[PDB]
Amino acid sequence: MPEEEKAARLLIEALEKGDPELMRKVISPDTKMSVNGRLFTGDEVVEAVKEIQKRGIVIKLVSYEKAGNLWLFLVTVKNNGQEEKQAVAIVVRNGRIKEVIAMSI
Amino acid sequence: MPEEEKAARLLIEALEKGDPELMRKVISPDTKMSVNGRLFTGDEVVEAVKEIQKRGIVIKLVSYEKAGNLWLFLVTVKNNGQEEKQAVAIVVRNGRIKEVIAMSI
Repeated sequence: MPEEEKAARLLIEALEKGDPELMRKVISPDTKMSVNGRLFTGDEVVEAVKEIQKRGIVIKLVSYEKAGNLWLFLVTVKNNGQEEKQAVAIVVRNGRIKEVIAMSI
Repeated sequence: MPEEEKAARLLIEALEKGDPELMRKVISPDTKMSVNGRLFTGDEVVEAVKEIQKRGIVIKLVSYEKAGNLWLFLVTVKNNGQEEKQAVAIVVRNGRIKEVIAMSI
């Protein structure tokens, strides 16, 4: 399995399990994440994952695509009968994620 | 207006107007684009834009977000009463687009 696929898999697993220690394996101190325009940098990203789990938010992968270093995922996000889809784009370089955007659909 | 914003604007305008000559201003010969997993490279990307216009497909921007070099757009895509949303992710570096993914929602 190529390094880029391992990193994408771990990112998804970190979101699906709300696992900050998995998130730490794939990000770097200058990773940027935008969630509907709210910006998180570095360790803020890890803390945002911890809040997924604390809030009981359930994330599941629907589908994905890839073009070079860019990946795009469709996920469902559920919080007690509230449910939406999000598009999550990532840039993976050498097994680490530099940039993440999540947008609600 | 920063170069990254000019490039994003032109990409959207190329899609909204189905204008291959605008697309040529923002891509490079090794630009990769995936449309639901169908891969286009370089001039194939330009030809794909020409087909938008030939087919009478109407694309409109709904919203967008940005994180560093990564942009994510939500667009509507309409073909005679058939309508869907697509998420379109791009990586912009120095005013040119390297990678594009479009996924139907």
